[PDB]
Amino acid sequence: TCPFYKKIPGTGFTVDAFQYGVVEGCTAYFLTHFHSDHYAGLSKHFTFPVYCSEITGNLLKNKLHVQEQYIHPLPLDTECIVNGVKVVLLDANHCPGAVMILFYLPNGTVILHTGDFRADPSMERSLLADQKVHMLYLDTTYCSPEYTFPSQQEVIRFAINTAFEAVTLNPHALVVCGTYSIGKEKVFLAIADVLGSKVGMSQEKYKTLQCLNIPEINSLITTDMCSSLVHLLPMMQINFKGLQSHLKKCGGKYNQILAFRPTGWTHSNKFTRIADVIPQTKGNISIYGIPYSEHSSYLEMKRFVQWLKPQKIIPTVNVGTWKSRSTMEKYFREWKLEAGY
Ligand code: NI
Repeated sequence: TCPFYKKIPGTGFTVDAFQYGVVEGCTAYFLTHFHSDHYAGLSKHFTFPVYCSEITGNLLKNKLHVQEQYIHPLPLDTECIVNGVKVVLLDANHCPGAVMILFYLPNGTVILHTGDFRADPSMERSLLADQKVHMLYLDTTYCSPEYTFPSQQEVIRFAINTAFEAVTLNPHALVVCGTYSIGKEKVFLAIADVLGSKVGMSQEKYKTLQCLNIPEINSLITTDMCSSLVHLLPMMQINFKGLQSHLKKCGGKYNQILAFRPTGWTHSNKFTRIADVIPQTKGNISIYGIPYSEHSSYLEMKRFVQWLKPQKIIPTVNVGTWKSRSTMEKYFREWKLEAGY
């Protein structure tokens, strides 16, 4: 049964609620983004209207085979009427095609559902600037002050400079980047661009990337592994055993691996600056864990909320334990007392 924080009151709508069977009273199912914890339950046998971005709808049709007649893609930043209710989709600054959803209820209440997001000051000049929001359904993934990480731009600077130095020292070094979902494509695209290479990958991953409307993508990626010196592998293979096995398959073209694991936060964040990050090394293999986040840091989240000044907050992440719930509720009250709303 569907939990309350996935239901939009005063509508027939649910958000990211596909694993509960037929939800009683639901006339339209919204999907914020194409990550498995959110789409869990969708398939070619789904027969209710799904509302989403264009990029998400490309993924639903090509990867999950949802039939076209049930996919309802909406343009961003545009007022649309769904089953008698005005909605807007906004860029979530998460993975490709990820949105926040503004619902203008028939009684005058305005609700923002962030989906998954990485809050940014640029959101203060979107269509959110124009009216009051009563209720916020918030991605609380990193809602605690220990969760610090650098900007995406600092992290990409570190990756490009590290890869360019290693390969210029040793033109027979291969770069490998780990992946297990969409998101974080800048990591492997920025490294391949500094090296003058395409990114090489499996047919299944190439298919996924071809759904993402990235400009000039045919110029940047390939299934021809032999022609590429930046390879994408599943995240599970980014370890000394998996990388040794891969290097064997490359037929003596390469004699060293430099590998990247874009994690979110790890506790090595609490002590060390990005500048000071070092790899784990074994022989001719080195592995870097880089803190590339597609979720808000604590400070980014707190700024967004203190700007928006909602009347009520409903967390959508970390909701399963009483300790987590109590921690989050204490920060929400602090924020509100400090800002005065
Ligand atoms: Ni996500």
